Amino acid sequence: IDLCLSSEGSEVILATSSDEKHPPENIIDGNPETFWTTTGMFPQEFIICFHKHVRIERLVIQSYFVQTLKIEKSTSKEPVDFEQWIEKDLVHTEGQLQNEEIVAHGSATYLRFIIVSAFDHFASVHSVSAEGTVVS
Ligand SMILES: [Ca+2]
Ligand SMILES: [Sm+3]
Repeated sequence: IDLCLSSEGSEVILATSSDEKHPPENIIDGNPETFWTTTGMFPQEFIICFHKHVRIERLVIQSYFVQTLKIEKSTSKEPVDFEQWIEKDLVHTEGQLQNEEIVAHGSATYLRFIIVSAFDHFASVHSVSAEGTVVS
């Protein structure tokens, strides 16, 4: 949500899975029940392109079965030269989605989300939100 919303101009690109029933765009549509899901082996990933420069102060991720999540960021014109930012190990809760809040600051033009491992044969991402401001 927020900065990551497609309604704000952002877009999900270069996803490693493209299931017609669960497209990448589902990660940034502001709907908790639609999601992108993995279809192959790991690591799996996707990149969020802001199509502008932003300064992030908080990230919120809603997912399922994600075991280890790595978040990288770039400030380049193209999705290149990413640098490791956050590497989090999420917990699995029976019958519940994962809701993780990450308070960290960083400038970026793109964010790369890597599902390093999952608690099952697949993992899903319901939403990715970033709180912050756009820089001109
Ligand atoms: Ca969604
Ligand atoms: Sm670890």
